[PDB]
Amino acid sequence: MVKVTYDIPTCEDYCALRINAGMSPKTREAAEKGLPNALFTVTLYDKDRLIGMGRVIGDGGTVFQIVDIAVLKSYQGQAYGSLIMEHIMKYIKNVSVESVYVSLIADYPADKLYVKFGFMPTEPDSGGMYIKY
Amino acid sequence: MVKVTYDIPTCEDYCALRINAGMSPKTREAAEKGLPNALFTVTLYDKDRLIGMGRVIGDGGTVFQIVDIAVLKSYQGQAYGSLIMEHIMKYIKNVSVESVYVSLIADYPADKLYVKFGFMPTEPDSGGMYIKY
Repeated sequence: MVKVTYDIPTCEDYCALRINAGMSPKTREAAEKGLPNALFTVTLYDKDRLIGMGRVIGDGGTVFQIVDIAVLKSYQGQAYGSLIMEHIMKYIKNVSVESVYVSLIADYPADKLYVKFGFMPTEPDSGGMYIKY
Repeated sequence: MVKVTYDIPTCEDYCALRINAGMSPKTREAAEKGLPNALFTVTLYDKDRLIGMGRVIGDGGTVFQIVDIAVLKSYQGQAYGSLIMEHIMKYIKNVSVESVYVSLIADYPADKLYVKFGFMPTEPDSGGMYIKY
């Protein structure tokens, strides 16, 4: 019986959850700097354990990016990613207007989840590019 | 020589620059809501005309997205995109730490600009996905 909260997770839990979800690691320093500064955060807990999260960055009008959609491996494929996204999309729908753009960077196995929410690839017209420090 | 500014653009100048850079328009409503809320904005002016801009959204530690890289069609192909990116990369360098991720969405020829600054494709393992309202 998982609980939905809008609480920001601890740095330790955030970092560990990314690893558990097979995402690129983040340092505690990066987490300390970033966690307080999302537009919106959703965290899922099973008792006191963080089992999933999602975050949004953006400018509140013209552009948003959904980031850090992460679910523990043992909890995957059971609807928790959709629970996270449902709340994220509720947030974005309350702020978005005509011409607002929302995007994300999806690892290929994640495409299925995001497709449920109406996302489509930017390719072939445009592609993600990145750097890591 | 162009004047470089980190000031908030006007809604008119922003919307006008998007259109005249050959990008999809933003409504003035979206611009009004979005413009104050980027982490960083650089604007280039030729005398009293806005000719270029770039913006950054993010959480200040873990993730940033570079957005709205817009240079007038009539000013393209001569280093102004690079000038914008130099100022953006300066901003990110002063806030980024080990593990910070920065991404963007680029079409073709545009990818040639970002490659100069060390950006590489997310594809094939990861891809941009979007919704537009």
